[PDB]
Amino acid sequence: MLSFQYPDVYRDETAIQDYHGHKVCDPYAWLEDPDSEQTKAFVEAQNKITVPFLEQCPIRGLYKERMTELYDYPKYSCHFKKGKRYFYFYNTGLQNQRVLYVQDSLEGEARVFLDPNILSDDGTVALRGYAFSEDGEYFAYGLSASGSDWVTIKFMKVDGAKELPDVLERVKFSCMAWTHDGKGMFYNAYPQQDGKSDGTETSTNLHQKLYYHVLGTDQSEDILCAEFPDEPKWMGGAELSDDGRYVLLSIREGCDPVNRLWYCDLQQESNGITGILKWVKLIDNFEGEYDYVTNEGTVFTFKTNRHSPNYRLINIDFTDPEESKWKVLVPEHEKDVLEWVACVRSNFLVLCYLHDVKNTLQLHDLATGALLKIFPLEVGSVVGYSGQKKDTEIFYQFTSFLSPGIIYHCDLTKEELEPRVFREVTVKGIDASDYQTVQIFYPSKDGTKIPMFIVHKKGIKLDGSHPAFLYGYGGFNISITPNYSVSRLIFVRHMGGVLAVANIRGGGEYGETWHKGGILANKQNCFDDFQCAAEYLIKEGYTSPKRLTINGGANGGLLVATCANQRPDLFGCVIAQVGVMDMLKFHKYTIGHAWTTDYGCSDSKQHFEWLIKYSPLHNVKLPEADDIQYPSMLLLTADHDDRVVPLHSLKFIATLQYIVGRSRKQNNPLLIHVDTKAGHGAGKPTAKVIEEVSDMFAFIARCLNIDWIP
Amino acid sequence: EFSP
Repeated sequence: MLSFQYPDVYRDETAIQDYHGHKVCDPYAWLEDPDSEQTKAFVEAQNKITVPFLEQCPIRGLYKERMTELYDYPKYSCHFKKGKRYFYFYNTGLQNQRVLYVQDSLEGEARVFLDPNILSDDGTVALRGYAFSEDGEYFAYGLSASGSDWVTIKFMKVDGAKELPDVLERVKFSCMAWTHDGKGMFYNAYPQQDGKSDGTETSTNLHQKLYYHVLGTDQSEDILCAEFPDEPKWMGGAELSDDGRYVLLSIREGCDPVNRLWYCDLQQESNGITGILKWVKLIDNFEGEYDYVTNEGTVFTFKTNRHSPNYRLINIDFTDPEESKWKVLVPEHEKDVLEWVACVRSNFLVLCYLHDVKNTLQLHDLATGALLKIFPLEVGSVVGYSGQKKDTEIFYQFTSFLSPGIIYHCDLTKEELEPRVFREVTVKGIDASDYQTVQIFYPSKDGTKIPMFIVHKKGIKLDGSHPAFLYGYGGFNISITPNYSVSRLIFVRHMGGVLAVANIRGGGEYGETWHKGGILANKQNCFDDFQCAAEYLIKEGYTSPKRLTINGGANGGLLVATCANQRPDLFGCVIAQVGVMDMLKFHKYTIGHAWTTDYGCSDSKQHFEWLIKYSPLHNVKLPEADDIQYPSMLLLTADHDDRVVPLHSLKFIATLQYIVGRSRKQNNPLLIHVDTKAGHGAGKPTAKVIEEVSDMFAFIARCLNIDWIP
Repeated sequence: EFSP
């Protein structure tokens, strides 16, 4: 079945580094250079064997035709009001990018306001971030090219959608916040650097600053408002309070949910914004999260996890700011995570909880924190919402495994609230009633109970005969909640698959303690939880090891790669997208220094000893047992992935092919695909998304010999 | 967001 030869890849046997006394060889270190002829030649050599492997089977074209048919459904965001006008995003089904529309009212005709599809021939220029002026009359928007995290911020006057001269460069991980006087906007930029800044470089990003751009001026005139030259990893994002009076500055360092909170009372600036602001350092440590909700005069409401791993709402009065004086507006729940909170219609709060990995949505009184209204949802996720302090209505969008969006609307000026379906879409093609979603909790190695969702056709026999696609992430306090994926439903319907999503530790499903039980010294908990989910699916007869595929992206690509190394007997197929594979060196490149809050950093001997045991690059090993080989493996990455630089996947595949691929017992393929004009995933055009899932499922179908079910 |  393997009609190709792995390319010959030079090993630099002199690349030896001492970590705390332990010598580590890195013979493919030269792949760290994205611009060398050698690296480009390796990528071309790998794509040359991967592409014909994936395309050779007719199943890919059947999958792509079906994905193109079933993904072609209208997709909408919530409506949102800005000034006198409503806006929403909309895709007729297959456009590369969704289009921003504007209307003068809800019953009014809609016009195209911003169509990113016209900015490139191939849909690889995407909107990334935007901010309307407080009165809704002006509009700032970030554009990214080829999926790079780099952004150019541009500006428009809303009435007539008139392009303005203002352009801001060197923007990345940036806030966008206009002052309420309409004069100009806060944003973040990084200093000049040598070499490229287009997403193909690996250069570390440090010394991010906060600037204020005055509309109608050149970027060279912008005001430096905050900088941390003795703390190069600090990132300070600005936002205005709802009354326009205070700039709040959230300073982060790494990815934990914590921040400093400094404020500037703009009434106390003698001369407007002319230099470094008069910051009051309200919270001047990284012990807790303080996420601004609203304020009334000097009484600020924040969502926090300060001594509340499931999060709660507190009121901090700037004129009586000592911690013993804070008021607890909505106390922490014993188990449910308060995920986010919005203030709407002056004195309402909308609170979204996660209860056993499903959202609930509640309305509360701002003054007392009392529950006023439950917004009833089916089982799934709230994935979009609109409703700010000045608005008198909300919209929110619900999704699940089996249903594409429902958008709800509620007019909050009414004495008796009636939330109503505002928009619902139906995918013709899949009968949702043919499938079920179950949630179960399975004991991990240490006995901890882990949630997992399983989606399958009703009536199946649990005789172990079904291919399965098990997904995990496990990290960064990210919760993996139900979402509609027509790509995965094609696997169910047309490949007879079972889908599974394991809510392993490292995620935020059960708050900061869930997150803590899968980071740093406990990172191996994520892997053990994920391997246990696989053994549960096998033991319960959903699938068998040879029919089981696992998949994860980024930190989830680290998850599945490490699982391939640790339990190659457990999986038939592994797809790792944009994975972090070199755990010893991740912190050196672009923004990777920020991940040491989850992983640790190999500069410390203690952290090094955790990382070396699971780092995918350093744990490739031929299974000892004569009858065990590695699963079939496919790594997917792209040449502008400046979030997780692609050298991770390049070095990993070189190593798989050399150590495992060369052996006689290995007959499962070990392949990489590197895409062009794309990056970590955000803003990827629909045409590339379709190509990507087509590759994944053709790899699966070919590797497991799965028949298409028309 | 700048998580992996």
